Amino acid sequence: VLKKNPLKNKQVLLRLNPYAKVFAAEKLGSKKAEKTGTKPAAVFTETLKHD
Amino acid sequence: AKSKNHTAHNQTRKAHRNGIKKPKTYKYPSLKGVDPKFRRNHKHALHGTAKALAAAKK
Amino acid sequence: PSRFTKTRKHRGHVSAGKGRIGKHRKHPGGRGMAGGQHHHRINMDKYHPGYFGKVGMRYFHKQQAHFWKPVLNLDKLWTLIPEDKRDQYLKSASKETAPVIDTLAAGYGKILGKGRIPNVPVIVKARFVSKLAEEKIRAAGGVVELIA
Amino acid sequence: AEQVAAERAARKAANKEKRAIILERNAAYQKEYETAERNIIQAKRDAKAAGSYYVEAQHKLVFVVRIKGINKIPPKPRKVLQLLRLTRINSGTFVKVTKATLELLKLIEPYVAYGYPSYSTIRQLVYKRGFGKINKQRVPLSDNAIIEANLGKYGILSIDDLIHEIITVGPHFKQANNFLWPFKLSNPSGGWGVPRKFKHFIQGGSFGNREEFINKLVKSMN
Amino acid sequence: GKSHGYRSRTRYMFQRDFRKHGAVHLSTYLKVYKVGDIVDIKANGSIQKGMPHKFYQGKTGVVYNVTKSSVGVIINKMVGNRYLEKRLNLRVEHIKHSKCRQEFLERVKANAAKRAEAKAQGVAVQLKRQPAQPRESRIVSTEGNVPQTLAPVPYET
Amino acid sequence: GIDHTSKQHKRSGHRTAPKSDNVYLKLLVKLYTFLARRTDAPFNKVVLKALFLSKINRPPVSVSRIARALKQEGAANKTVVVVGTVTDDARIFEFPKTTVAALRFTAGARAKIVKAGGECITLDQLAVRAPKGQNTLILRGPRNSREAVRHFGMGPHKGKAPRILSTGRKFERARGRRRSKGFKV
Amino acid sequence: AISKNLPILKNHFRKHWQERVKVHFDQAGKKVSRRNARATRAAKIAPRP
RNA sequence: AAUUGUUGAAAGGGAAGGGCAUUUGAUCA
RNA sequence: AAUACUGCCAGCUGGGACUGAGGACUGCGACGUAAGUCAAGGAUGCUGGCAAUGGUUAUAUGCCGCCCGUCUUGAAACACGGACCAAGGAGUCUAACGUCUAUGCGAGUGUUUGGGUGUAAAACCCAUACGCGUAAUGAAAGUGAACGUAGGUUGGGGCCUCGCAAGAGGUGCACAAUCGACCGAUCCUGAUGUCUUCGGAUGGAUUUGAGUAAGAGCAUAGCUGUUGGGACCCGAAAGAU
RNA sequence: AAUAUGUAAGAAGUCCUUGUUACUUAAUUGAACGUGGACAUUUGAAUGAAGAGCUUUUAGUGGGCCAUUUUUGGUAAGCAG
RNA sequence: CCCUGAAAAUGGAUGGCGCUCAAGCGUGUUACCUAUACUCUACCGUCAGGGUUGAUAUGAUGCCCUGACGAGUAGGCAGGC
Repeated sequence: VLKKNPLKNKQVLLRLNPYAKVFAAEKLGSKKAEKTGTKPAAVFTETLKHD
Repeated sequence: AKSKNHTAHNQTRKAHRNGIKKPKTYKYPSLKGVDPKFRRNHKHALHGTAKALAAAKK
Repeated sequence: PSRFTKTRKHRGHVSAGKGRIGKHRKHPGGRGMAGGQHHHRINMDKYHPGYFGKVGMRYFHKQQAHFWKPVLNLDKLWTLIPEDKRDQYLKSASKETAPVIDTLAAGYGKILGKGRIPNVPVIVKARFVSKLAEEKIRAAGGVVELIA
Repeated sequence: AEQVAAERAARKAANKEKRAIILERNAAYQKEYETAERNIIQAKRDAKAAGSYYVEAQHKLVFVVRIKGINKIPPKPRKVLQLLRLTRINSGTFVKVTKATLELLKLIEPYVAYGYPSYSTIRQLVYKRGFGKINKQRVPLSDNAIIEANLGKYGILSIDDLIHEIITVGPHFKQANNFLWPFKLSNPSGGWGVPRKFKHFIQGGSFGNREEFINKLVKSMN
Repeated sequence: GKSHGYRSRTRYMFQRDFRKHGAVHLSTYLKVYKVGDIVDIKANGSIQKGMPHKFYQGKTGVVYNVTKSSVGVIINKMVGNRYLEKRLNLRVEHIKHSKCRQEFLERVKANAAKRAEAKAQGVAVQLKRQPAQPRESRIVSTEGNVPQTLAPVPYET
Repeated sequence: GIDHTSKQHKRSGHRTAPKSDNVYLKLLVKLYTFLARRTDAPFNKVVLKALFLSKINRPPVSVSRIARALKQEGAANKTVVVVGTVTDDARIFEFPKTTVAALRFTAGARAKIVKAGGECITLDQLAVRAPKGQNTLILRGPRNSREAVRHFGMGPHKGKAPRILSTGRKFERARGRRRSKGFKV
Repeated sequence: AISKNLPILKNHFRKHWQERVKVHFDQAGKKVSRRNARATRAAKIAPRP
């Protein structure tokens, strides 16, 4: 009879997607990626400032 | 008193408001207009093959 | 009629359902069949062809009395005899006795060929007969008769 | 007439099985999304660090929103705009990208705006304004039961599979879009941000190609 | 007055192509002509017997009739708001074979062969044709191709 | 404004129950729509649709047509049913035993069928005997055999029986039908 | 005057027939008058038929 | 009813008349 | 390292405005081990005041609003008619009809020309003729529709069988076109016979019909439209006796 | 050139074998119609489809104008075309 | 940019008042107001897809569910006073 909007109603969003509980528990919306450091080649740096 | 002579405005809209479709294709086309001898032998061939089919399969 | 007509429903409308650009004046195209070759020739040509001209003879004093010649195809040939005897004569097929059919008493003067009577004798008495009809009656075993 | 208890238990078991299947499918899908984004980021970083340049493939998605009304429209562009289920001012539809569809949008382009969206915007739009077309009826998508009963032939049973097929075009995209009714949605919350709507993005207007800028707009547009 | 004839406003239509004047080369006459074959029409001004009208120029139709030296072509005409067929006869000159039917034939032959050799195993036959899909990812290496700066040229009189 | 691609609030183009106020026909229609709604066989639906046809859309079926239909193999043990009228044909003398159901039966046709050994039943008897329509066969009369079907389609080079009240000489046989007096059609 | 596909009719109503149209509104009256005349004659003719 | 006289009420800086909504006055279940 | 910018959170929370439709339960879910509970297919609980809210009209206030009907691409016009009120006032009827619809009968259909009867212009009953259809084609003389399961092929709803279903096989009315068969006219060839010029069997047509190929028509009523009538109403300058 | 425009993108299809003809070929050499048999996931490029096709009837209409672009007559025109 | 070029008849028009680091001119960036424009909700009507003789219980042309739409001269059809 009435349309209930998800992402504002907890029960309707949980019913629509069972992953709501696991997503909230694991906090998958804020994930820290692996700290990998790669240095660009000298050619890229030279061509970035090439005038 | 002058008057309009010819005008093509709204003719396209007028004709196009009713859906214009390709002519309904028929699996057996009309044979009118062909060479007469082709008909004169086609009728005999059809009669012969029909009688052969009737004799073979009943 | 007056209640079911749409003139009552047309009340209020200025033109009464007949157009405002062109008012319902008198006959604009003429009276009756005004014009058949000048402006109404299109309708006389593509809808009513054959109206203008002489086609044939000049037959004076046409009397519809010598021309009485109906059609009695053999399919509706057993409808003349009464119902009570139709079945009993259908079952009884013999040449010693034959059923007399007077189509003239029924009002038909000519027998026409169509219907495929079964193989039973039959006697008919007609003013006129057809070749294929004659063959069809004579095939079963009967024969038509000519009277005047 | 004691079968009511048995059928209720059977329905509960079937539901639970379906929800477990949906949960594991969603876990697999989100693993795919995170692996794909990490892989593309690492590929870009490796190309940068290796003294090379990474060429990004043309995006396999596009979102078209009508901005032009129904008045003063020529025949051909009017009909091709309506051909993509764009019959309403401020309406949206999903189109896959191919030369036919590229020229289709190019002819349409004068009168609409388009861009390549991300996953979050599709998720939010489908969750909020998800409407479907079952037997030409506008049935809102509030339960997965109807979509799993009607899309069982193609293997789609939850909206998450529909979202995955939308973002990742596959063998079951055409009828998935056919299910999705064109979305009718209100005017932007923060406005178009441009005084003259009927200007190209190069000319400084909302109309035209938006690339990834369509995400923020559709967030405010919806 | 007014001029709307059988060959009105055809100054450049029924005109022989440059360096193609004279008699017609003897290869179009020996082509075998059948019924039900897709084919087009192009008029030739060399012979003044049986030319197609201006509308029929450049039109394609199906052959239904064969005669000593003539063909019968079905041509759809646009008048009013209805598609209507029209039977017309031209000489064997102004009738050119169409390659679209040949393309369809070779495509269906190749498709049948591919379907046979695929159903021999049954693995991803992919019978349908695909349009121009977007290009995939690519890697560009600047080895010997270092980019150089581009600047607009100043206006030159 | 919305760019509509077709007509709005257009009727389906199909009739919904005869305009006739026949309470018997109304009750029979009600029974058959109940049958169509609460069953799955297409028989109820086609009977519902053919029940709506008018008097010119329900041409009469002669007993000769029924006999010809019964000549086909595997149809002898079939309940012949026709929507409309059943009329006796004087060109048929032999009639095999069968069971015919129709709206109304002609006195002559009914007498012929009962003499041949067959029985006459109405629509409700057929419904109560074969609710799903088992071993049945449905006919429709010749719709394009009327005196007016030949009249439509008038035009040149078509010859579709123009509208003349009387038939005879000088009656649409002059110029317009003969080449000797000008053009032909 | 001239119209679409309707049959050709010739209605011979063009003279002053307003004053000439006659309607037999007295059918029953004439029937009873003839019956009364027959009865009176029968009572008058004697047993002659 | 058109027109007019009286009684009672209301309004009136070169028109009156109506719609959107309300105050005030009178009246009303 | 931090910060700017962009995007994400199925992260939390504060404030304000509109809505309360549905009416015993049925469905999808959460919390809760488990009872039971819930923000889960549309609002309930408590409390306060009165027994004024609200409807109509007049004025006032802020905004908007040109005079009705017709002609016209264009009307409010410096285009036309209107001072007001009351009474009358304009697509009706007949004859023959077309499409559609309803009813009755049905290869037949139509009592009411007339007769009998009658509670009396009411109603009931009735024989023969007659109109239309069941046969059409030719100017006419005239002739006149099954080689067949009333033909072959296709699409065909429905029905029957097999098949868990889906699908497969058979029959397939009506309809759609095409190829065929027969009938009338025209062009032809010409079998026995013979009042030597009659007779027209058999076989064909790039010819032709408003034909047959298991009849469908008749009577009445109703909307609409056409013809004739004064013909939706009113209006001429004229002509005759 | 651009724009505009026609055709085709399949079961009314493709393939194998062979029955008829008074057409035709020196000739079972060709053509039309056929019988039997093989090819349903992806039935043969994308999108869409308050479904598509067909028949009858008739009201009103047959004085147009304006706007971007192309363009005729005219110097131009709220000019004409 | 501004000015001379640049003169028409009742008294008048960036609407006027007025405006000079403008309230004039070009461009750039946010905020603000609205249409019978878009979204949601309530009601009316039309259309379409459906359910409801297992009843006493009637109007199955009755009742109920879902969704879409609602402008308009001449004119057509339907429902009513």
